[PDB]
Amino acid sequence: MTEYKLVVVGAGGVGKSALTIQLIQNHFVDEYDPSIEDSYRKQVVIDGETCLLDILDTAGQEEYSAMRDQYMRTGEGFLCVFAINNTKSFEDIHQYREQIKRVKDSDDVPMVLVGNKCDLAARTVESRQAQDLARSYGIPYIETSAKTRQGVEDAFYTLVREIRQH
Ligand SMILES: Nc1nc2c(ncn2[C@@H]2O[C@H](COP(=O)(O)OP(=O)(O)NP(=O)(O)O)[C@@H](O)[C@H]2O)c(=O)[nH]1
Ligand SMILES: O=C(NC[C@H]1CCCO1)c1cc2ccccc2cc1O
Ligand SMILES: [Mg+2]
Repeated sequence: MTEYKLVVVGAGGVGKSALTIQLIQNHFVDEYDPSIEDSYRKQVVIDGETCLLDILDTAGQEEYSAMRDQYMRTGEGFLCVFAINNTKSFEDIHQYREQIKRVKDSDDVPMVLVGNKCDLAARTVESRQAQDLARSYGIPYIETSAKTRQGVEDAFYTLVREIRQH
């Protein structure tokens, strides 16, 4: 089985770990022991082919920088998560990607933007802004929610597709 290391990036309150625990543990984060494994693992079939979906979540409310590059340098694809109610996350998506390029030493690398907390109600940045954000990079966009487990699998699965090419 192919091993895919996906580095999940997010602002802070967006809910990066939540999407991971939901896809991997089918549960909501914010109640697990951190630094236990450092990365998540999962076996699924995307695009009709069986591959290993290793979800690697990153820090959100810790201004992680030193380790931030570590995940990228060892990770293949990068899943960006933003909050519809937290416009602050919208600006985070671009600045974060810039960090991926420096470490990845490339331009077009496996990446996927996912609008977390979309099932809430208060969406500051309409889908137009989110969709246009991903288009600016040339990556697919998928709206999902770490609270309803809607699209969580899609967003994560989509990321693998880009990595498979690498
Ligand atoms: N309504 C809603 N709330 C969400 C969603 N995703 C995350 N949250 C909210 O996000 C909060 C948890 O975020 P967070 O502070 O990053 O928790 P953590 O990631 O476990 N800790 P840390 O940030 O230190 O890693 C909770 O208040 C949770 O309810 C979502 O899709 N919908
Ligand atoms: O460097 C790491 N560990 C020491 C050995 C064993 C695995 C490969 O190197 C290691 C680095 C990581 C970097 C980013 C995310 C998860 C990681 C998880 C890891 O286990
Ligand atoms: Mg967390």
